[PDB]
Amino acid sequence: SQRITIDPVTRIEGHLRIDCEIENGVVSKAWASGTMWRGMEEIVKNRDPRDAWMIVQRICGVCTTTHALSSVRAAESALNIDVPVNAQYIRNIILAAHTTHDHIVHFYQLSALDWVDITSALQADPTKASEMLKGVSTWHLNSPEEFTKVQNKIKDLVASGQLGIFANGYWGHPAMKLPPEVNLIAVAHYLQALECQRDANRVVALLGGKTPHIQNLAVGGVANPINLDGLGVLNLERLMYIKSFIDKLSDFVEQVYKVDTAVIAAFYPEWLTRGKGAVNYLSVPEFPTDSKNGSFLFPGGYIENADLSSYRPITSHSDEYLIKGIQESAKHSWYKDEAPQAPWEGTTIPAYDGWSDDGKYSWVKSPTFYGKTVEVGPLANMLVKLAAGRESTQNKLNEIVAIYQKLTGNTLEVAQLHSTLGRIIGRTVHCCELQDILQNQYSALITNIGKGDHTTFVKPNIPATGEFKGVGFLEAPKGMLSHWMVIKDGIISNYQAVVPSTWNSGPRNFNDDVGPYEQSLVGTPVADPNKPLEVVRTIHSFDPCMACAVH
Amino acid sequence: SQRITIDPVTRIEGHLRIDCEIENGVVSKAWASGTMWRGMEEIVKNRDPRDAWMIVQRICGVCTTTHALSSVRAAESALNIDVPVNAQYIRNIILAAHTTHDHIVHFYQLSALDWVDITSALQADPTKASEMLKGVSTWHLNSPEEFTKVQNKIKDLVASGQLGIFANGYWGHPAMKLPPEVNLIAVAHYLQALECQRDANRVVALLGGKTPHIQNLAVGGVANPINLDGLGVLNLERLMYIKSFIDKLSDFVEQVYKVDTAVIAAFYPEWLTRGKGAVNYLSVPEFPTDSKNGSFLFPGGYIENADLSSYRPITSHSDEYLIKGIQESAKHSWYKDEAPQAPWEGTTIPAYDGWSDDGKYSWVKSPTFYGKTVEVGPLANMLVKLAAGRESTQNKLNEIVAIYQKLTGNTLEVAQLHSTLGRIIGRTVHCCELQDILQNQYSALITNIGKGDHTTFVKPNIPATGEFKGVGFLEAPKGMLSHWMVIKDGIISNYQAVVPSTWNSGPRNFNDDVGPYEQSLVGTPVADPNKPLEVVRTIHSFDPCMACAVH
Amino acid sequence: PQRPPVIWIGAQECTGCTESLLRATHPTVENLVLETISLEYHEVLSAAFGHQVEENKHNALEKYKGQYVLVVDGSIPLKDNGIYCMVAGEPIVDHIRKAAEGAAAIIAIGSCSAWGGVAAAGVNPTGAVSLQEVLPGKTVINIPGCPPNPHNFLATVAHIITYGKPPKLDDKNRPTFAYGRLIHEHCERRPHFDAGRFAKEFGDEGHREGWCLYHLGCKGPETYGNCSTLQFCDVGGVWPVAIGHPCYGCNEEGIGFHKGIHQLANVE
Amino acid sequence: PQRPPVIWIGAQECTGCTESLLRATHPTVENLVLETISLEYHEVLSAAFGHQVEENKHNALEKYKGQYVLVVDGSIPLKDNGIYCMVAGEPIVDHIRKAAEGAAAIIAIGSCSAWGGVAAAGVNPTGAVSLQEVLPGKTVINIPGCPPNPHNFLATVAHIITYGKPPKLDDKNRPTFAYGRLIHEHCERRPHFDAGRFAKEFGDEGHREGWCLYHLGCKGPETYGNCSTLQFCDVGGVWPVAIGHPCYGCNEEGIGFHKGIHQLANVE
Ligand code: SF4
Ligand code: SF4
Ligand code: SF4
Ligand code: SF4
Ligand code: FCO
Ligand code: FCO
Ligand code: F3S
Ligand code: F3S
Ligand SMILES: [Cl-]
Ligand SMILES: [Mg+2]
Ligand SMILES: [Mg+2]
Ligand code: NI
Ligand code: NI
Repeated sequence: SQRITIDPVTRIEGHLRIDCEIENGVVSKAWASGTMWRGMEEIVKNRDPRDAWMIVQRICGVCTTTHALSSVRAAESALNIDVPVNAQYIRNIILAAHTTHDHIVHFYQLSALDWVDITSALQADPTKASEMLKGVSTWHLNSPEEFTKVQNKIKDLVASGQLGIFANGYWGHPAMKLPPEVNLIAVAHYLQALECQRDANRVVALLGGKTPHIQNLAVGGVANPINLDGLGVLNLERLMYIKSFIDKLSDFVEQVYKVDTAVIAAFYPEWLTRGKGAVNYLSVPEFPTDSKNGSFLFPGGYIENADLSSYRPITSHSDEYLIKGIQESAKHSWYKDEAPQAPWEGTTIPAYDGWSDDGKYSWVKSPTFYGKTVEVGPLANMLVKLAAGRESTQNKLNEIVAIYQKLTGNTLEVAQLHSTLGRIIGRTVHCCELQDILQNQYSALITNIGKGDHTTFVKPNIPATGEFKGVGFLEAPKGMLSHWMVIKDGIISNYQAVVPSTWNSGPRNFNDDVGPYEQSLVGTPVADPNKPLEVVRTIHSFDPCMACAVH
Repeated sequence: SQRITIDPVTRIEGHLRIDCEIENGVVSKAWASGTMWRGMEEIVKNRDPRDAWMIVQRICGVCTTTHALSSVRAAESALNIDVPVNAQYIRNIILAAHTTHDHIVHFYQLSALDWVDITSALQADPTKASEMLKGVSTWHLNSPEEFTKVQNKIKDLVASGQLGIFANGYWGHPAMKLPPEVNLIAVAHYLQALECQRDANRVVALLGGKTPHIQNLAVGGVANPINLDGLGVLNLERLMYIKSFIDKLSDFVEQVYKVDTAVIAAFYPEWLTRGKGAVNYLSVPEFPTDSKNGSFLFPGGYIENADLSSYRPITSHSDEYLIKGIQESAKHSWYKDEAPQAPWEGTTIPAYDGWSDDGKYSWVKSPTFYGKTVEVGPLANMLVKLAAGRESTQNKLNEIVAIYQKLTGNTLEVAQLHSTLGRIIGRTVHCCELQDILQNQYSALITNIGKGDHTTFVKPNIPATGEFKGVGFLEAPKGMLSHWMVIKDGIISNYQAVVPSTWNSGPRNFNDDVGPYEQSLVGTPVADPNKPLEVVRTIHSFDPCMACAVH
Repeated sequence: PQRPPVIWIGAQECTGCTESLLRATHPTVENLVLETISLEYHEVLSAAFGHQVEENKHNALEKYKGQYVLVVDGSIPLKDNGIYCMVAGEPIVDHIRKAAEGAAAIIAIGSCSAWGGVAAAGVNPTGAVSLQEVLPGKTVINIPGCPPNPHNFLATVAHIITYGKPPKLDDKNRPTFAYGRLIHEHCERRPHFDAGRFAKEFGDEGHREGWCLYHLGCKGPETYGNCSTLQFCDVGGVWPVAIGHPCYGCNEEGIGFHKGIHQLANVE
Repeated sequence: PQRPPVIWIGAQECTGCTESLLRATHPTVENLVLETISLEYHEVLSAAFGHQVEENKHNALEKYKGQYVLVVDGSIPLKDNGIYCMVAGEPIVDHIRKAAEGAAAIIAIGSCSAWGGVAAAGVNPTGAVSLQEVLPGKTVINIPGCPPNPHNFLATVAHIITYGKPPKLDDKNRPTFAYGRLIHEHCERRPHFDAGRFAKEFGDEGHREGWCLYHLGCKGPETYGNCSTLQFCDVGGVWPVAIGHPCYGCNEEGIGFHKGIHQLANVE
C-alpha cells in the first residue's frame, strides 16, 4: 500500500494536485486539490453590474466566452431584461463555435496522449494504417501519404534529440493498448484537429471581435451593429464570411473526431466499467431562440440515482427548483465560512492552513444540489438529452455505437456510459450536435434580418435603491455554469460563480461526501505507482479547468 | 478544302479568333486575330513618366504585376536609376509568386478541359484511381475518399441539369484519350489547384497591397516601408506572414502539377510531334539581385534554328544586341504604318478595314528579331536555360522525364520539346524552379535587413528639357516583355509595349512570314471540323493573352 | 435544387475583374460556380468554345429569360460603329444589348464598365463608355474599382439571391455597404493627417512610421470605397495605404487614371 | 538542427495567453513547437505530468542554462508567503525566480504578468504583482493585452532567434512594432471622432453606420497597442471597435479592469 501525489496534473487548464492511496494495486481513496486562487468574485464586487462581464470573462481563457455570457445573463436576470432575439442568435453562434474548438482541443491536444504512444507510431506501416480505415471513415486525409508525412515529422523530432513537451511520456506503459498503426492515425488526426479548431475560432472572432476573450456583449444584448447596407458593421459580406467558416467544421467533427471516439472505446473497453463519478447529473437547457430568454434548442434536467425514466426536466433559466437547490460548502476548502451557502448569500473569505487529509485541502468549494453530490458536463448533458427522448442525441450516440459494434462485435448499453469512456462519448456527441446548432442559428439570423429586425440591444436602467438578485445559467463545455449577482444601491454587493469544474473537482463536502473526481478514482488499477497514467486517464475525462473551478 | 472559324476561343485571356483551312482533315493554313483594341499606348502618352506603371499595369489582369514592373524598369532605364536591392527582392518575390498562380491556373482552369473528359470521370472507380498514383506521387490528397467526394460533386452538378461553364464540352471526342480514373484524378487536382493559387496570391497581396493590380511600385523602387520595429509598416511580423504563404506552395507544385504534366505527356505522346511554332526562341534574364539592376537568378538568351549549342547568352537588360534587334510590323495588322519599326520610333495608328485573308486581319502587331519570327514564353525560357547548362533546369526536366519513362518505358529528347507538350512542360519546369526563387529572395531580404539596410526607394529627378529613351525588360509568365518609353520635355512622348503574346499571336509579318500560333497549327489533325478541339489544344499551349497581345 | 443563372460578358476588359474572383473566400470561385450560381456563360472558364459556346449563350438567354444576372467587365467602345471589340463577327455592344433585354439584374463590375475607367482615359482612342451609357433604359448596378474587392460583387449578388432585390445604392447606383463613405472618412491614418504627420518620400522616417500619405498624392479624400475597412485578400491589413502607397482613386471617375499619382487631392 | 529552447510557466493565469497560440497562423502552434522552438516545459500540452514533468523542467534548466527563453503568463501572488499559487508543493514565485536565473531572455506575455492585470485589480485579494516586480535585477520584455495578438509574442521571439537580440522596446519594455502608438493615433474611426459623429448606444443609427465609440467609453485615446492595424485572428477587419464595441484598455495599466466600460477616456 502507498500514498502518491500527481502535482502538477498536466494537459488540463490550471493548477491541479491529485493524491491517491493505493492498496493491492488499486486506488482506494483520492483527494483533488485546486492549488491557485485569484479572488475574481471579490475583484468584481462594488462595480457597475454592466462592467462585470468584461472582468469575470477572465475567470478562464480556455472556456472563454462562457463567463462573459453567464455574467450578462445574471445582470439581465436581476434587472428583468428580455434579450433581443438577434442578440440571442449571435450569443448562440459564439457559444456553439467556441464549444466546438473546446471539445476538439480536449480530445486531441489534452487527452489523446493518455491513450496514444507516439514512439509506437514510428513502427507503423502507413499503408496498413490507411487500410484499417476503409469503410470506417470517409475523411479525405487518411491516405498512406498523409500518414508517411506525419510519421516523418515524428522521426525528425526524435532524431533532433529535443522531444520537449513529448519527452518522458508514458511510452511502452502496459496500459497503452493501441497497435502502432492506430498510434500513427491518432498523431495525424491530432495535427488535423489544430486546423479544424482554428476555423471554429474564426467564427467566434468575426462576431466576438477577437478570441480569446470576446468583446461584443452587453447587459441588454450585443454590440454588433446589424446593417446589411452598412460600411464597417455587420453586413451581408461579413455574415457570408462567418458562414464560410461554419461550413468548414462538420467534416472533421463527423469523419475524424466522432470515429476516433468509437475507436478508442473499441481498444479500451475496460474503461466503460470504471471512472463513475456520481449517480446524480445536472444540465441546463441552452441556446434560447425566443424574445423572452427561452425556447432553448437543447434541453436540460436533473437525473437522480442514474434513473433516466424519472428525471426532472428543466426548460427555463428561471426554474425555482433549480435555483433553490444549489449550495456550496467550504468545510474541506481554504475558506472561513463552512456551512452550505446559497450563492446569493455566498462568502469567499480565504483561510489557507496547508494540506490536511481530513481537514482543508483545496481552493475549490463543494457544491451540492438539495444536499447531494452531482456530476455536470457532457456525460450529464448527454444522459439528460437521452432521458428527454431527444432523437438527434439518440441517433448520434447510435452512430458511435455502430462503429464500436462493427470493430468489436459488442454493443454499448446506457449503463456503460456511466464511465470514463462514457464521459468522452458525451463530449463527442455534444460537439457533433453543435454543428446543427450553428447551421440553425446562422439561418435564423439571416431570416430574421430579412424580416426587417436589425435590433441587437435594449439599454438597461439600474435603480439606485433596492436590492435585486439575478442568476445567469449557461451550459458550458464542461457543464452547467451559474453566475449569481446581488445588486444593492446600483452596485454589485455580492457576486458568486458556481462553475462546472467546481461541481466535479470540489473536495469532500459538509457531510464528508466525495465529489465526482475523488469518487471516479476509487477502484482505478495502477500498474506503476511512480507513473499513474490510469489516474490521469479518468481525471482528464472530466476536462478539468481549475481557473474555472476556483476563480 | 474546308474553312472554319473559332470565335471566341475560350479558356484564354481576352478576344481571339482562329481561322483554319482544312485539307482532308489536316490544317493546311491558319490565321490568328486579336479582335479587341484599347490603345493603352496612346492613353499613357503625355503624362509624367512616374504615372505610367499604374496605367499600363491595366494592359492585363491575368498577368497583373508584369506591365507595372516592366513600366517602372523602362522609366528607370530612361533616367539611369539603379534600384535599391531591397526593392529588387520585393519586386522578385511578387513576380515569382504571381507567376506561380498564373502557371497553375493556366494548366488546370484554362488547359485541362482540352485533355480531360468530365463525363468519363463519372465512370471512374475512385479506389482504382488512387491505386494508380502509388509510387507516382507523395501528395496527401489522392485518397479514394477525396476522389469519391469530387466524383459526387460532378454527379450532383450533372443531376441538377445546370452544367453552366461545363456544358456542351468535348465529352467523348475521339481525341480524348484518358481513362475514366485519370479524368477523375484531374478534376480533383483542378479543384485543389484553386487552393494553391489562392496561397500564391496571398504572398503577392502582402507585398503589393492587393492583387489583382499591385500598388507598391515606384520609379526608383518600392513603396513598402521596411522597419522591423515599426507599427503599421513592413515589420518582422508581416514578413513572417509572407513566409507562411510561400511555404504552402511547394507541395502542390512538386507532387501534383509536376506529376500531372508528366502523365498528360504519357497519355498524349503524339503531341510531342506537333505544334512547333518557330525555330528561334528568346528569353530575358530575370530576378536581379545586385544594386545595379543585374546579377539575375535566371538566365536569358537567343536560340537560332533550334541550335542550343550556338545560342547567344543575354545577361543584361541593357544588352544593345537585344535592344537593336526588336522591331514590329503592321503589314497584316489594323494599323496605318506597315514597315518594321523599332519601338522607340513606334506608332499605333488604327486603320481597321475588316477581315482579309491576304491583307489586314488582326489588332496584334508582328514582332521580329533581326527580321526573324521568334517564339517566347516557357518553352523559350526552358530551352535557353538548357543551352546555358543550368543544372536546376536540367534536373527538374529530368524529374518529369523519369515519371514519363516509368509510365511509357520511353525517354524524351530535346527535339520532342519543340511541340505543344514541350511548351506545357517548359511552363511546369518554370513553376517548379520559381519555388526556390521565392525561398532564395525571402532569405536574401531577411539577411539584408539584418545588416541594417532598410532602403527601398531612390527619388528620381526628370530633366524638364531633352529627349531620352528607356526600355524595361521582364520575363513574364507568357515570355519576354518589353516596355519602351521616350521622355521629351519631362513627359512621355512615345510609349510602346512589345508583349510576349504579341510575338506568338501576331499575324503574317512584313515579309508574309508566319508567326508561332499560325505556324504551330499547320499539320494539326481535326477529326470533327465542327468541334476542332485539336486546334484549341495547340493554341492553349501558348497561354494566349490578347489584352496583352494588343493593348 | 436550381441555382440562379449568370451571364458574364467581357467587353474592353483586362480580365482583372474575373481574376478578383480567384482571390475570393466567401464564396471561393469553386463554391460560387458549383453552389451559389449557375455560371451559364463565361469565356475565361467555359469548356465549350466558338460555335458551341455561342449556342450555350443563345440557349441560356432563352431558357432563363427574365431570370439571369448579366455581368459586364470592361468598357464598351462606340467609335467607328463598335469595331474595336468584335466577338463572333459582331460588335460587343450588340451582344450586350441583346443579353440586357432579358436580364433580371445588370451589374457593371469594375471602373471600366462602371464609368469607362482606364480604357476611356486620355484621348479615349476607341470612344469607350460605361455599361449604363449603352443601356439607357436599364438600372445598372455599378461595382467600381480596378478591380473591386470581389466580395463587393459577391455580396451584391448574394443580396439579390437571398433577399430578392439589390442592396441599397447611392446616387451612382453603387452599393452603400461598399461605396457609401470616402476612404479618408474611415482611414486609420487620419490621426496622422490631423497632426500634420506626413510621409514626404517613400522610405523616409515618417513613411517608415506609417504616417499619412496625403503629401504623396493619396486620393482617399476624394474616393468612395471600402479599401480601408474590408481591404483586400482576407489576410488582414492589406490595402494600398497600409502597404505604404497612396490611394490612386481607381474607384472614382475623374480621379483614377486622370490625376497623377503625386497630384494632391481636394479635401472636403 | 537544434531549436531554441523555451520554458513556459503559468502563475495566476486564465490560460487565455497560451490559447492565443491556437489562433496563430505565422507560425501556427504546430509549426511553433515542431520547427521554430523546442518547448521544453508547458503544462497545458506536456505528455509528462507530476514527477516526470518536474524532472523534464529541472533537466532543461540545467542543459539549456543561459540559452532558454522564459515565458510567464498570469500574475505572481506575494501575499501570505506565496501560497495563493502552489505547484509541486512550492510557491510559483520560487519556480519563476529559479527559472529566471539561467534565462537568456524573459517575456511577460499578457497584462497579468506585464503589470498585474485583472488578477491584481480592485482590492487585490492575493497581492498579485507583475513578473518585473518579482525579478528586479532582470530586463523583462512586456507583451500586454488580455490576451495579446499571439504574433506580438511570436514576432518578439522570432526577432530574438533570427537577429540575436530583442526587438526595440519602449520605456515599459514593450516591443515598439506592437505597442509604439496609441490605438486612437491609428484608428480608422478617427474621422468620425473629428466630425463629432458618435454612437450613443449600441444599435443606434450612428453605431449602425460604424461611427466613433468614444461616447460608449472607448479607451483607445489612452491605450498603446496595434489592435486597429494588426487586429486579431488574421481574417481581416476583426478587433473590438470594428465589431462595434469600445476598447476597454485591456493592454494598459490603470485603464483595463480599473475604469468602467462606459467611463470616458482622457484625450491627449
Ligand atoms: S476595372 Fe480594372 S481590373 Fe476591371 S477590366 Fe477595367 S482595367 Fe481591368
Ligand atoms: S490622405 Fe489618405 S492616408 Fe491620409 S488619412 Fe486620408 S485616406 Fe488616409
Ligand atoms: S493577460 Fe488576460 S488572457 Fe492572459 S492570463 Fe491574464 S487574464 Fe488571462
Ligand atoms: S475614441 Fe476609439 S473608436 Fe473613436 S477614434 Fe478613438 S480609438 Fe477610434
Ligand atoms: N467549460 C468551462 Fe469553464 C469550467 N469548468 C466554465 O464555466
Ligand atoms: N505573361 C503575360 Fe501578359 C502576355 N502575353 C504580359 O506581359
Ligand atoms: S487606388 Fe483603388 S483599390 Fe482602393 S485604395 Fe484607392 S480606391
Ligand atoms: S480592450 Fe484590449 S484587445 Fe485591444 S482594443 Fe482595447 S487594447
Ligand atoms: Cl439590416
Ligand atoms: Mg465561486
Ligand atoms: Mg505594342
Ligand atoms: Ni474554464
Ligand atoms: Ni496578360
